Amino acid sequence: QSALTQPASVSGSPEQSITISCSGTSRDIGGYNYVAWYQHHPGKAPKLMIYEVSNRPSGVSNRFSGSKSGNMASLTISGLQAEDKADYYCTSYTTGSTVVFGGGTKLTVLGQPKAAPSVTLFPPSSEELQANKATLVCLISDFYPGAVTVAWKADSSPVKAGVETTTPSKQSNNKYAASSYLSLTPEQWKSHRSYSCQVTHEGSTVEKTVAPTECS
Amino acid sequence: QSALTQPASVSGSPEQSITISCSGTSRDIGGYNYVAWYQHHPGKAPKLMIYEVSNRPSGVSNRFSGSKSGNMASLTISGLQAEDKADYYCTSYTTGSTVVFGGGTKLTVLGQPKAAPSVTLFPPSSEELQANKATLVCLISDFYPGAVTVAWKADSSPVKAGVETTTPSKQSNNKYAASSYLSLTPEQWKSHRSYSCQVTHEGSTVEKTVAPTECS
Amino acid sequence: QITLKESGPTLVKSTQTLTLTCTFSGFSLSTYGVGVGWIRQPPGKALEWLALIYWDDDKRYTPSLKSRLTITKDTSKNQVVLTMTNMDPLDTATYYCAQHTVPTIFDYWGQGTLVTVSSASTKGPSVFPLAPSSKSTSGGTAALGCLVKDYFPEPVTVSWNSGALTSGVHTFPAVLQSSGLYSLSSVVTVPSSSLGTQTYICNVNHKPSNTKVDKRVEPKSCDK
Amino acid sequence: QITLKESGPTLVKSTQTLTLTCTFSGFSLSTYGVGVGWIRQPPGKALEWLALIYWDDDKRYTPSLKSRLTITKDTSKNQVVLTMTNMDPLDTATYYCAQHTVPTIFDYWGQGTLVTVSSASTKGPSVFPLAPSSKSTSGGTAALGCLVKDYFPEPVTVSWNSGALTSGVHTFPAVLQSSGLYSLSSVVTVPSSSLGTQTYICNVNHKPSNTKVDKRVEPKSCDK
Amino acid sequence: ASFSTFKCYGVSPTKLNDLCFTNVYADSFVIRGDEVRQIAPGQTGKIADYNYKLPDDFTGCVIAWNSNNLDSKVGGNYNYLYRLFRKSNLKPFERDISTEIYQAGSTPCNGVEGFNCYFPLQSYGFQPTNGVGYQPYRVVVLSFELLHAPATVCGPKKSTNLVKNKCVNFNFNGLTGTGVLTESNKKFLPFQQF
Amino acid sequence: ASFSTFKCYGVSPTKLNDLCFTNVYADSFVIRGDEVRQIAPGQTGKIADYNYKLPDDFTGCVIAWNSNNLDSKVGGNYNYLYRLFRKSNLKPFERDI
Repeated sequence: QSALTQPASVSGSPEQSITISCSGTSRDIGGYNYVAWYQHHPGKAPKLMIYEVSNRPSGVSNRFSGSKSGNMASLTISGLQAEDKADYYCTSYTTGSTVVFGGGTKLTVLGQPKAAPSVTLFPPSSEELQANKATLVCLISDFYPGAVTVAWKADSSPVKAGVETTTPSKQSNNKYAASSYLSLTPEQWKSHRSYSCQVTHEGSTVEKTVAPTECS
Repeated sequence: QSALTQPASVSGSPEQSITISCSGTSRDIGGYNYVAWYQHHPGKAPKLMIYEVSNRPSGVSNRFSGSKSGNMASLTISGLQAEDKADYYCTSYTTGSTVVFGGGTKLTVLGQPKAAPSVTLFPPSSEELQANKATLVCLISDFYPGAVTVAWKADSSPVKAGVETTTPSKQSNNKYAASSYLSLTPEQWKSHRSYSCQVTHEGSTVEKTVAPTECS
Repeated sequence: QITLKESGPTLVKSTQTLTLTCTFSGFSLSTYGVGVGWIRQPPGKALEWLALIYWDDDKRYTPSLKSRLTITKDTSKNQVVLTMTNMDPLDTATYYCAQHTVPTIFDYWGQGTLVTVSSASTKGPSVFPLAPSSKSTSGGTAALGCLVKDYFPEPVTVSWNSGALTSGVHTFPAVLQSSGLYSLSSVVTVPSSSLGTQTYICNVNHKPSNTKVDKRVEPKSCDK
Repeated sequence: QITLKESGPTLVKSTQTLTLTCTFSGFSLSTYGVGVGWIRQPPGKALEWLALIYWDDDKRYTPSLKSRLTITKDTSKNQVVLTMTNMDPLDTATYYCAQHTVPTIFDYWGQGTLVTVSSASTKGPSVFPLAPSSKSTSGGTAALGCLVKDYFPEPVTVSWNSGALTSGVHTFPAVLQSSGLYSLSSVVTVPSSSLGTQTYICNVNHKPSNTKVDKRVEPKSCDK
Repeated sequence: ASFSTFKCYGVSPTKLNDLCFTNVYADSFVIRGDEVRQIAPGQTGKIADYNYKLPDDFTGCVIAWNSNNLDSKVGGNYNYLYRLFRKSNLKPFERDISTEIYQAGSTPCNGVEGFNCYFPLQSYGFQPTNGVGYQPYRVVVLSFELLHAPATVCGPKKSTNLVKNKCVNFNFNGLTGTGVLTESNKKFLPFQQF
Repeated sequence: ASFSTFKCYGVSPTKLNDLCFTNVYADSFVIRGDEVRQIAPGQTGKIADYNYKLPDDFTGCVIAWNSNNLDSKVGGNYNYLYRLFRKSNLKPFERDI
């Protein structure tokens, strides 16, 4: 591992306290100092929060704190406010002469009530097949908070080629939505026995399935 | 782990300076001052270039310098002459009764403007199944410099056994081509769903994949 | 001047034993702090130390092959003999004998010698065609290849259409499959407008068995 | 208050040489422990550090791009110049300069600059339908889609039935294709029984190319 | 709470707060952690023999601290160099800045580097992730100097009132004793003290 | 051959087998090797000044032996502490918590 670890997102009740967890190896984190956390208001330039392990920052609030785990790190942010809504990052100095970031992080304040996601799946169209193409479309909408995980399955086995996903955004009705596609040739779609799209959010998981035999 | 590590390749314009890294572990270079660097032209024998961590045997041009700061050695060469196209092995002792060598580094000075490979894939032919054998061919053409890495996946999961490759071969085009072969039997090839070959060159990555259902 | 030289059989029968007799001149092995050692490089892989014998008839080997090797000196002959048992194709490589003295680990190396482990006699090749599964040639050309497999020993002469075409022709050296045979393939580039319309024949001969063979190569559709 | 900004054109040509200026005020760069560095960020991915220069002119670079990066400086000008060679479409990203002093890595960033590598010229849109599979729905309503593609540069205007309908009209953000041309989609929500019974059309307008396209959108059953 | 090493030769740090001295020199340099021990009188080592030497009768103090945050760079620092080869061990408090090539064998350098003919200075290469054994340390050595002259280095202690006609213990500008102090007609040399 | 340093002050180890004493106080602790020299009468240093001070009239032995294989951890052992500051210097054979 040369890139540190971070989770998909995070959120809690207002005025709460909660820890963002960052992970790696003793080769770069825990066994070495100089770990750093970062905050990122979307559209704006990130600002430093923790610089070595758990030090109070240069010029901002002390609700944040670090951890000195032998391999882990924890940014314990307390007192969630509407301002705090933003992304997060974990960075450190590599064993070699290079600096690496993390995998990113999202943080929201659970402003609106938690909502399960509506998921739909659409199979290839006749015109698409006529164009020597077959794209299965998975659509997600009407959910919150806006952090999702998506995956595709074929014959009860993982499928990784031809899968594409897009970032969630805000809809007019103040919910969030997302889209994903699975591209295959007409023969691959027709030949197999089933396909499925799975969505995970708030711990809940939903799945939708199609098959050429059903489309027959 | 009982071996060092080296970069796949490096380059630079003539009369330039470039460094080659050599990373070990705690028990390979635990502050030991017994790193050695050998140049290696194909055909001719290796010629010791650095012998303690920086000392130069009589005869070798003073260009080479060598250096070491942590669990990592570094051969620093100033003034890349056109005649230094070769390999650069790094070696040392070990806490155990052993001398170990690195992975080899392919410096490159005499160069043509960088060009990515062109990759093709070919599946096990039907006649081979008639001969109860199966093979996947991953061919690469027209790339510079002569440095490439090849990996294979089955069911979109990494595989290691039954894979063979070849040295980047110079060709009349003045650029390097290579190939790789993955051996299987018809039963394993048919039972599994997909097979993918991925080529890494100059950081960039290319990939291709085939499946038995393509026979139809 | 100081110069080493390796010698030994260029081929071996698998599971038999391999003996190398490295020789040297310009230095006396009886000197203090001077011992001769072996390093073998499997083709296209990293190096691998093998064994090492010091001035005072003191021998040492890498752990992973301790039970395998055995080294012997003779200052009277000025020769170092390295004997290893039960060879194998995985152990095919180019061997180097080199003088050694800390800290100049392996200061002077010899030219080295290739050595291979095969358990089969001459065998004709199996030849396969290789063409795209479709006419998709957005790059303006199509690559068509010939595969040669399960043949021994080298070399093999390859040609396309009675040698008419030589531009855009790429060939690879033989590769030693663990089975102990050799395989390779070559590719020619043809215009994307010549797919199927223009005939293409690939011919190959394996002189040890004078197996003059040919095969037509053509892409095949997926309408099946 | 440490002020930092950038300058230079946002549009770039592939294979040309990129040139950017970064301006600063409120401090001098000759001071010890103070440098200026660069970092770029493609959409959706993590940032990508490029290079940096210390007060003492001891320039430094990341290994992966050393052949390409170049940085020029002068304190009297109060700005720095960053240049790159052999632009590639994948370089399309947002750049940012900053002040560097370990361990507060890039304590103060600038506003950055959007940069795109593309040799494509002005082009109009192409419209296709994205209707569902069948002339039926589950929850009494369903979406009819319209896809715009191959339009350059952004943006492009869309509508339905020449503005005669507003039932659940949506238009998602566009995506830049690999070729450098854009693509987006629009949707209109209608009841299930409406399919094959009420006319629905999608209209697209592109002022830069002065192009206008229309496309009737009604599902065609795939049962055939 | 920032000094890793604080040693004293010829004087105790605890009582140093109330001593008077003629002069004190401060010698500042940057060395790696393991080289702190080399900074001492009678010690042997590369730094002790080629860079810094202290006399056997040295009287002073040595202070060291970690200076990575200010004297390191991401890609390594080569602006700090130390001598590695010396013709002869330096005399105490001797500074050498000669760049002349050094001969480690029989071949004469003749002012040009070569086989066994190398530059006498070697860089350090400080990196942020560099190990503690090689992490840069800023080191200051305070050498004290006392003479048969009035002492100009004084402590911060506040003077006391002149208890005159009583038995006291007194300290005037470092001259200490016990007695009773009274005025007199004694007309003194108008330039020096006692 | 199991002890790196065996230094006797005020008595010779060789003759110690032929001597009698009222009582023996065996003190035990762990420090880094570089600071081992600080455990000796008439020595000035943080360890001796604030943690373990031996008297000028000391008469005994000091035995220091490496314990890397027994007091080290991959992630870093921190079970061993030591005082770093104090109001005043520590008197001989004194302990504070």
